[PDB]
Amino acid sequence: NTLFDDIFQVSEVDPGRYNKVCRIEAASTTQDQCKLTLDINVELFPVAAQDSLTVTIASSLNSWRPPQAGDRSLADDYDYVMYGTAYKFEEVSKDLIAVYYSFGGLLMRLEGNYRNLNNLKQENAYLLIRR
Amino acid sequence: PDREKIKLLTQATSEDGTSASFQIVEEDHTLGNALRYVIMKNPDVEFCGYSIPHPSENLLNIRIQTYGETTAVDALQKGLKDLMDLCDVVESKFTEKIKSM
Amino acid sequence: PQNENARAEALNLANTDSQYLTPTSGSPVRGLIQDHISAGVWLTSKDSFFTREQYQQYIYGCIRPEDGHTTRSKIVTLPPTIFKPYPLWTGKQIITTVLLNVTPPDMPGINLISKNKIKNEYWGKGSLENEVLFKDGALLCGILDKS
Amino acid sequence: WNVEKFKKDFEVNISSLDAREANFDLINIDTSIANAFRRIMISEVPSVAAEYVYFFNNTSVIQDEVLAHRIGLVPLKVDPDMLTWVDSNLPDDEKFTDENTIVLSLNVKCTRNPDAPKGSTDPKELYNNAHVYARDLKFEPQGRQSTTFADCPVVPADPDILLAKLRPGQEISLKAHCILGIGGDHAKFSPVSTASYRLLPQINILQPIKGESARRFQKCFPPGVIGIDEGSDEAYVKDARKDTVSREVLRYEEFADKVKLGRVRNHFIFNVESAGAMTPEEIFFKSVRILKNKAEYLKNCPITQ
Amino acid sequence: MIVPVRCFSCGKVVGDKWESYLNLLQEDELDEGTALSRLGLKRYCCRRMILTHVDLIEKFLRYNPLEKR
Ligand SMILES: [Zn+2]
Repeated sequence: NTLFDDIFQVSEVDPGRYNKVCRIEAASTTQDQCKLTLDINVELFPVAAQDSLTVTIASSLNSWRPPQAGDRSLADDYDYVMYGTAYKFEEVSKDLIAVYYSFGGLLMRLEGNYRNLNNLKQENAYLLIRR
Repeated sequence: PDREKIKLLTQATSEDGTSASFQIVEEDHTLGNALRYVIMKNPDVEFCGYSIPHPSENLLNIRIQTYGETTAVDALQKGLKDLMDLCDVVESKFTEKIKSM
Repeated sequence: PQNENARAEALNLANTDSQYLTPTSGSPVRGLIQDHISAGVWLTSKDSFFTREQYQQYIYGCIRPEDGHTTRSKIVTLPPTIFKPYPLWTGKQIITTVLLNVTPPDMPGINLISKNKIKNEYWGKGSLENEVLFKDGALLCGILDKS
Repeated sequence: WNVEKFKKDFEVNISSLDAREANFDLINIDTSIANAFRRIMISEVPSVAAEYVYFFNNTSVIQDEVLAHRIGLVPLKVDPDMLTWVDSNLPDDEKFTDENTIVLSLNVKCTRNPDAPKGSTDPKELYNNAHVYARDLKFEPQGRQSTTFADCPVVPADPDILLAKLRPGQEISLKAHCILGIGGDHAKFSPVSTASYRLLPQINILQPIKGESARRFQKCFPPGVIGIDEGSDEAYVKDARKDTVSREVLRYEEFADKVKLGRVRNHFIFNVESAGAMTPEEIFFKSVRILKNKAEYLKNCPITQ
Repeated sequence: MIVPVRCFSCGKVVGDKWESYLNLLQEDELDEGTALSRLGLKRYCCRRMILTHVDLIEKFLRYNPLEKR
């Protein structure tokens, strides 16, 4: 089942000193308080400023093995999918919270209202992005 | 025959035979890399790699683990066969191009 | 040495592995050097990705599971970090996979918050790669270093 | 993947074939296999070279073992198929047969020349047989070989190789046994003056580049690599196959932004030069065959527990 | 001492090329890089072998213990 989705709009796409990964900063279009930071293999999924990305975190998709004859899963609905771990939660204010994910090192920080991020737990999770 | 060429390393091969390690004498990267490339194309193979214990002992270690449809020994054989067939395709193609040249 | 008492002593008391820390100050004397440090900075870089084929090959080439470290008699692997458009593993996953195959299975994975020698500024804006994070035996952030 | 899918996609292109060197592309093959052929061509394709040198006399300035060594480096124009392998477990008498071994002799004495044009520097006119060449290795046929090799005497592939020099009174006298061997054992057996490959360069332009930039951009690559099109006036890639990957473009600031330099990862440009015994194509064929036998010999070996 | 037979890196025969290379510099009055090219030495591997050879043997040969100086 799905734990979180929102449409985000990208502010900045910083390639840092890498050339396959970029750090993305983006804000939600639906919540004024919900913002995002995410490392992306931009060689596999190019991103430019002002892009609008739909971003979904889900606990499962309805152990890993190469795709076979007629496999169907939640991944089919999206362009870019990553698997990772929630590793830190923090109080930002009386109202807002941030959760930290690592996808084999590519880091996400998702900040938002504590009711808007209610379903997120400190477990593993899939990340799904589509344009 | 020749029994000293390839042997099973029974201390890393499971009961069900869906996982196994082989030690092949007188072979380095040349065959090893080519063989793992071929084997990994087999859809029932879950894991495969080769290694060379030491540059000074002529030994090649292949590991195969399957998803349970065929045994590890099967995958080794399909891989070896696949590799042979692959060379044929190359030889034939090269021949034709030399003729047509 | 020429008799089993001396054998037992050389394997259990004066053996190299018994002597990781020095008695002077109680600090490490064994570690990797040169190529291996340079290699680590590269392999564990965020820019580092590997296909299924490469990932499995790095693992088997270094594990040597045909040893006394039959922690399992089957090599364990992680799922890829990127599922789609193409299955890719990161370098940090190679490390997690290594530890996963050589630490005891009946025992929780290591937990470490540490730092390395390279300042965040060197990687770019917003980097946290100076911070070394192991959670439940997995390298979640940071590169590995002489430190 | 599937062997038929491979057959349909694999392709060979032969740019130039010659008695000494071949230039050809293997397209849509995996690097592991291209590499195999390459390794095999250098190190496992048998060849004939001098292995044992028997001196009866050498009063030249060059020491025996060194002379022996150079003779071993001389590429003999011999078809390795015409020979069987030596079994190195038999005594010396049984070891060398007419199917095993080729015998070369060398027999020079240097004398002073009376008829030297007084005040001469040239050793050809000062001395008789001052210079000893590979061509001076005489092929002495043994047993059945008088017949078998009657249609193809044993000759060094490079006759004019300088082997030794002498002065009046010095002599060389030796017999050499030449046998099958492989490069992996010793490089004198390698049948190549080198087999290697390169991946086909990929120069992809990240936006049109025209006008005075086009001319500028074009000059960062060798002649013929980059074309300037008439009409759009924009630059395009003619053939990457001629590019040397100097990365010169990446120096000039204006371009470093607009070009990525890569490879077509599964497209190998092979260049094979023969040391002189077999043709390139034969050497490449022999390697593709050698790989296949490894796989076949292994499939048929019993796996001991 | 004397020309090497093969190029150390290429494997390419180079020992048939010394006497001619000298004749190219001498008779045809070419520069070194033009002459090397004319003998087929393409890789810098191989050009190095002939370009920098020292025919030291021609010195050794002047001491011949087997003739009345
Ligand atoms: Zn050279």
